[PDB]
Amino acid sequence: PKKPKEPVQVPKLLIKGGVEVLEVKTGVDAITEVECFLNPEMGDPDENLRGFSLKLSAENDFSSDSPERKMLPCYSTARIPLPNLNEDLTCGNLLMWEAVTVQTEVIGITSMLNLHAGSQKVHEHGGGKPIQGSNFHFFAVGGEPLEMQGVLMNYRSKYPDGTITPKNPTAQSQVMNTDHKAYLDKNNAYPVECWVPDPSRNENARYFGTFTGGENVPPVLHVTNTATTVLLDEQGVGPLCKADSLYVSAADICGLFTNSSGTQQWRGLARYFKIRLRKRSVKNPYPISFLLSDLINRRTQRVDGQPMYGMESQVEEVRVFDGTERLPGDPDMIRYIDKQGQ
Amino acid sequence: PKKPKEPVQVPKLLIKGGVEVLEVKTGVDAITEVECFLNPEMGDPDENLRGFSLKLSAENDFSSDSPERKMLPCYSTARIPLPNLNEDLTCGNLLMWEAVTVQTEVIGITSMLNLHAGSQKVHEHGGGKPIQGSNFHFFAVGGEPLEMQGVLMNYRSKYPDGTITPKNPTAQSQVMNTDHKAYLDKNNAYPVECWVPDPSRNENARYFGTFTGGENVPPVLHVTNTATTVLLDEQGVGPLCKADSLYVSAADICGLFTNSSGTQQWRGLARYFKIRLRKRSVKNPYPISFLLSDLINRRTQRVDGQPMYGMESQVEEVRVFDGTERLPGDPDMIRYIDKQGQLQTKML
Amino acid sequence: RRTQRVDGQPMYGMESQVEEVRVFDGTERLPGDPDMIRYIDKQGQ
Repeated sequence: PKKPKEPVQVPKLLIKGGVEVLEVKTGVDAITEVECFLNPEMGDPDENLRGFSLKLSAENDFSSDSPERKMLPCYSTARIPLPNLNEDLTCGNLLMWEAVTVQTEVIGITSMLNLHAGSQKVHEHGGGKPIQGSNFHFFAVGGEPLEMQGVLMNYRSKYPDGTITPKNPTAQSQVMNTDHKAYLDKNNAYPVECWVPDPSRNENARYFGTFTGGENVPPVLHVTNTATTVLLDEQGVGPLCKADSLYVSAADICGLFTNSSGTQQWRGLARYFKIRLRKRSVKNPYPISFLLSDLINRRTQRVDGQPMYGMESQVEEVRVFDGTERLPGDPDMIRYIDKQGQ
Repeated sequence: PKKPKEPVQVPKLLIKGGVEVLEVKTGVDAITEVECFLNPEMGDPDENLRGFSLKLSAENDFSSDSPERKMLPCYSTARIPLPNLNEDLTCGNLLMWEAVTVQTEVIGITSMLNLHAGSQKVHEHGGGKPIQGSNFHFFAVGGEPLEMQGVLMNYRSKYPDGTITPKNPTAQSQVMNTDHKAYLDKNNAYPVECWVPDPSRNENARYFGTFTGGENVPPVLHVTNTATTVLLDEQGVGPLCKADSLYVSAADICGLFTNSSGTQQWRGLARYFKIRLRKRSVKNPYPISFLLSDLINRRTQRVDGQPMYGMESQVEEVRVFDGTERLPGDPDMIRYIDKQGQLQTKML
Repeated sequence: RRTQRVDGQPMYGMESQVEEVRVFDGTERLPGDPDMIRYIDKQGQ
């Protein structure tokens, strides 16, 4: 027998629970943990094919694809409004969220070890067969609504609409045509195979996913409940719920569910999030001025002038100037040589 | 809470946006984020086999091989012109770019989840057989318009060259051939299977690729966007695009789309790259003379007549006089310099 | 001049399969913005 010690001063965590916790404002950056989930979006056909796409075709052809929503998982979003960190200020170092850790996960395996209600039979005397046939687990969350870049190949493909697919087909669309740039601002809109990050246009989202080819791929899961993911970086900063409104993203192709005739349809599933949060300081740059200017713009119309900047030029001129030069030899200097022989 | 907490004395972006930025004035470290990307070169049959190759042969022979371009990816390359730090620069310290981070990524798969559209019905009431196979995603980044090194089997082949293959067709061309040394200095021309690093020379390029042989071989990604790879080393360097022009280099075989006919043909896809650049300062490393020789003589004529030059010499002797000294009693010596000291040899 | 020369892809100007440069140097006491703004043609439209 030996002696007993401590407990500690505890950053309170009276606050507790689900969605309720949002409700207020609290003592400095205290910090909080959040349990939610967002469900799947397979573009599904059913409520039996809940967490599943519709069974699939094998072929069609380039020229000939146009599905319907039902085999078309689109991203699972929800935009999550968090209460403030920001409300009667002007200026100063203001606060955005930097939410510190999350574990979130595509949730729901154990039942799919059933192949004895059938699945599709493996063969032999052998029972059903699982689900599997490539899988993607991915998510990205960002404090921004997500700039996508749609990618098709086969721009002689077709598909519907709210199945917001990469928009504007070209040969180039097959290796993306500049367009197809989108914004995640609709729970399940962008069928996942159609949209791709306009990623470096999404700094303030962090994505990770692996799409996991082969052609049946045995999956593996790891419920070692301890990985912690910190929502930071090299500076130790994550995405910012700048807008304390959150664009949450994932795709988690659980695999292909082998509907009984080898009809396969995806199983994709719901995601969970357990979100460890903190109140973070930035520096207002949002002040009055910006409003003022804001103001004027509404206050205006929008006249159809004529266009002379960017791609519409008839303005010919951007140069900086600069304070009293001495007397260089010349002021025209090639800062990239242009080799063509050289 | 919200709060005027000391809000990080973060760096200073000044502007960003593409190409326009280059033109800029000077600001020491200076450093930059390149969000580029390259489209693939597959032998790209067309606008649909735009980013994909032509299909391929199946049981053959060296002998039974003439290539033609379409199936032939060659590596994708570029001179990216890079700013000149040195336009004015006149100091005895020299600035150069030294190359700091890339997080690049082969980009935009998502259509390729078609088990549909001609994806050879594997069977069942399940789907197709889409793409896949081996994949090689690779890139090399050079500072240089690099040393390639050609690799051929099959010098019973009948190869193209727009898809500039290596030349030379010894047995030894089938193993190393020290002559199939080349140099990538060409968009879609080194067909990939044909060419290999002359890595003995590749020292001022960094490449990373992992060629991933195998029948269908799965693509397992990662889509992080949250940790670069850094282009430094012991001496903190990557390629040296000494070249303020950029040698860009790549191959990204996604695998092969398998048509319903098993028309299999490589599929390649574009890579995005995200580069971090700084200004590194050096010494002089090379002298005036070595330079001078140029201007001068270059904006000039040649003089050579009866032959002297070389060795064809109505030239006569090259020796060393010099000094005035007592009397070595061999003085019609043969006076040398072993090189480091004086060799003094004769027959007398 | 002395250099050898090549063909590749056009990564600049119009013909750029590059996308972007993001100028750094200096510092600053961390604003709010996780981007840049300037004109109300940046910010506005």
